[PDB]
Amino acid sequence: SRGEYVVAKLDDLINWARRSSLWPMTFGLACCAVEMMHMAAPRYDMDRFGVVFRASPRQSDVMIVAGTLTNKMAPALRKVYDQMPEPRYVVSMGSCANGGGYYHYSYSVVRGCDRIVPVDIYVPGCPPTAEALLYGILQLQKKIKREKRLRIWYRR
Amino acid sequence: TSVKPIFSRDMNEAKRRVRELYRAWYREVPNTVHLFQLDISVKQGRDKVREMFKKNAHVTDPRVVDLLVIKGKMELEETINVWKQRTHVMRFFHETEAPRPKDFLSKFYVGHDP
Amino acid sequence: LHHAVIPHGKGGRSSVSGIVATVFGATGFLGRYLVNHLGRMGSQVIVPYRCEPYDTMHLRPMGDLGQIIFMDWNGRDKDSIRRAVEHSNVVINLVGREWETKNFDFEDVFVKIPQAIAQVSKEAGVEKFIHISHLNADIKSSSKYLRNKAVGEKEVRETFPEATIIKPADIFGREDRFLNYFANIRSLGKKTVKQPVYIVDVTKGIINAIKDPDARGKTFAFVGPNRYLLFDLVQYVFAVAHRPWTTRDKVERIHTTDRTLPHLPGLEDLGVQATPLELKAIEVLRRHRT
Amino acid sequence: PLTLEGIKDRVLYVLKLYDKIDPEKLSVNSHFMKDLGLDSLDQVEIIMAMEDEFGFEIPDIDAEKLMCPQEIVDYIADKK
Amino acid sequence: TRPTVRPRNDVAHKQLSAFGEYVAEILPKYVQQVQVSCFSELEICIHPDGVIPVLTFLRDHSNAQFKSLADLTAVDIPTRQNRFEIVYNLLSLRFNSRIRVKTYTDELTPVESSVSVYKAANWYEREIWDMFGVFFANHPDLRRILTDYGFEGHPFRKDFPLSGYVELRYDDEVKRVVAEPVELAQEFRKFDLNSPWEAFPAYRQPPE
Ligand SMILES: NC(=O)C1=CN([C@@H]2O[C@H](COP(=O)(O)OP(=O)(O)OC[C@H]3O[C@@H](n4cnc5c(N)ncnc54)[C@H](OP(=O)(O)O)[C@@H]3O)[C@@H](O)[C@H]2O)C=CC1
Ligand code: SF4
Repeated sequence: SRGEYVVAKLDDLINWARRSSLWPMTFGLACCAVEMMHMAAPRYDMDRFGVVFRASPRQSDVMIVAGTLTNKMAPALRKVYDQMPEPRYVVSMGSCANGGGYYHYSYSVVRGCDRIVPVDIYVPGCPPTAEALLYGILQLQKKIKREKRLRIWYRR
Repeated sequence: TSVKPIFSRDMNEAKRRVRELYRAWYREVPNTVHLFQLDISVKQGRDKVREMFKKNAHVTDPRVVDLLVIKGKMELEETINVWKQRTHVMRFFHETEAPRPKDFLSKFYVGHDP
Repeated sequence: LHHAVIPHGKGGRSSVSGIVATVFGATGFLGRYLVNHLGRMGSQVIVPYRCEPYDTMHLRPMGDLGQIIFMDWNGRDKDSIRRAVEHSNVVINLVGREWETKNFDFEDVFVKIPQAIAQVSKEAGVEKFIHISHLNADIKSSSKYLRNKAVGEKEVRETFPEATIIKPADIFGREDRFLNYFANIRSLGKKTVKQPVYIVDVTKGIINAIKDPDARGKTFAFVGPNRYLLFDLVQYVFAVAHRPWTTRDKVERIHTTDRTLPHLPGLEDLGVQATPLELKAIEVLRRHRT
Repeated sequence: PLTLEGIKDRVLYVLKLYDKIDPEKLSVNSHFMKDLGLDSLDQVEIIMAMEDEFGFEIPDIDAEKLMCPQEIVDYIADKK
Repeated sequence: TRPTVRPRNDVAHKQLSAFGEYVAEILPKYVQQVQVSCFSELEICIHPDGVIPVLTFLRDHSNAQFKSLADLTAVDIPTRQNRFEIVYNLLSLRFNSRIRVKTYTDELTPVESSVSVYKAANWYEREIWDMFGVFFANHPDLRRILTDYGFEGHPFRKDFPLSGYVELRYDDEVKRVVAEPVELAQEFRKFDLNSPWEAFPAYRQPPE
């Protein structure tokens, strides 16, 4: 019982430390990259939340796929995806990314990004408003809040 | 019907250019299978390469054979550079069956295929 | 039967095939390749789990748009399991932790779990249920592991007898247990024969058995196509590795006994080609040095 | 010591080494196009194999007009 | 027609008419049509053997400077023995006029690499080779740009369909990205939209 209490408080602590900052890498092919830059704006700060734009892949917390994936882009996309630390989460920003969008019935366009990586947050819009993307990142933080990792390790 | 050629005079110079291209592809395999960290033996890839050469075997116009020589030349330049990746070289193979045979009984169990 | 259960057109990637497969475990390695082959086939897969959604998330995008579905179960209650097999065409038991834990020893997982799920699956009325086990699981000595598996096979034959008991040999793939076990070393020289069999032809045989009729009731086994020496195996993985939870139960499982059985069909009798060690072993033996 | 028949014997055992013709059945009266049944694909494979073993550049026109293992060894003795 | 109608410059109509008649009279070897649009841009329709001579003429000769190169396009038109249309577009710096050099071509017989007279035509030729297949002899570099290198088929033809034959996904079986045949989850509902009743009687082609 008291071991359960310790595991619960420790799991909540480390999940809180994970959901604290979460700096991504800005992948950003098309105009949704411009809107990522506009949610790096003074009027909508990533830096109030610990979110930092940083193209270093080896310290990427989450990854924002935003833009139009193509057949020539996809192998390099997953090759970037695999050189990432093991706690990883994916935010698909944009109508192109979360299901193909306007270029859906076309060659040289991967139908969304379910066909390459696992996706965790879908934020739609063309472009999704910085407002909407930031609501998506807050909902990502609350997904990280509900994870019970070390509790499942304890009752394993 | 005076039509311009591309390179050759009949199918004979076309055979010369395509056997030069086949020699280049044959001695171009082991560097690729050594470089790309592949998964398949040398002779199997060489057999599928010569099978691809066997595939187009009923072409008689000189312009078409010359243009296929040009296509193979472009692809050989790209493979002897490292511009292409592991996905493309595995995409030349067809390991993702789809084992769909020409058996009319097997064509009948999964059908509507004239 | 109701429509939209028949196969539709071609096969694969929302070219709708026939079965609806409820799969247990499937966070594990063989279960992950089986889910991958069902997503290649394009059937609808229902997998329940008990872990974090992270692991089922990384096996998620292998499935197509909504074709796989994730639900939940516990290691005790029949209720969530029956809820998982309410609407289920076929069902497979792929469960098992290869050591004892503080909340689950070897008892009652292989004992209680196939009993309960075969009970509720017989009550639901499934066909072509397939339970996996290991080869050479006998009642005899020196193997709590294998004798619990033999008890479980007797359970599967006794309750819900219209099943398929199946057993492979030591299977190897990209995330093998024993190849990593032989790499993660530092070691004893004795006599042992052993046959390994590559994983994807095994699971293609599994899906061939589950979608084809005439194979119910029969128990199946899978045979390594060369059946060579343990010491030659260790020296071969040593020379190709280019470097000139380990309990006693695991090391006895890998050293003690392996043998063939002629009662029951192997690979090509079911209608699938078997492929030997060499090519895929050269594939998977990366991670030499820097 | 650059003998004729020593080069002919190394030609003989690399022809033994080649796999897509069975049995050996080899002679200087071979003319292995259709008398021993080889494709021009296999022809240019064997040509470039000799070229790789002990040959010079061996351009494919005169290499194409060889058609015979005797004349292969004679053209190596001609050029080299 | 005094409001809401775009006016047109008949001065430019007469000037482009006189200039086109000038060019057509001074190069009789290759000129086949010179037409003036009703919206006044000049069109010169050209046999595909005076590519290099007419471009050397049009870049120079100082009665028509035309240094600026716009597009080179290829428009895929069936029901013709010579299918494709290589469309050079030229713009004069000193004069403010635009001419469309429409030279025709077939599937196989090449044209002759305008990069020797126009450096801007280089990547345009590479792109039109990759997308259509109009062969460009005497050219240094014909490679693939705007496709995948494993992809082929020259997809800007009308013969190539909308959705391509290949489709990528990832699988953990071979641990990599694979290319399967196309499996659309939705039809791409095509709409028959062309109503009858002859929206333009001036453009009535004659019957048989
Ligand atoms: N040497 C071998 O590896 C061979 C193994 N087999 C059989 O295959 C299986 C092992 O396959 P593999 O993928 O390598 O290993 P795993 O242990 O990973 O597969 C078992 C899966 O079921 C889950 N599981 C097991 N027991 C419980 C439990 N009590 N409660 C909840 N979940 C449980 C596991 O963890 P989680 O709950 O976190 O999902 C895992 O997802 C075993 O059943 C074994 O008999 C057969 C031949 C050879
Ligand atoms: S979803 Fe819209 S804004 Fe975003 S990349 Fe696509 S076209 Fe651009």
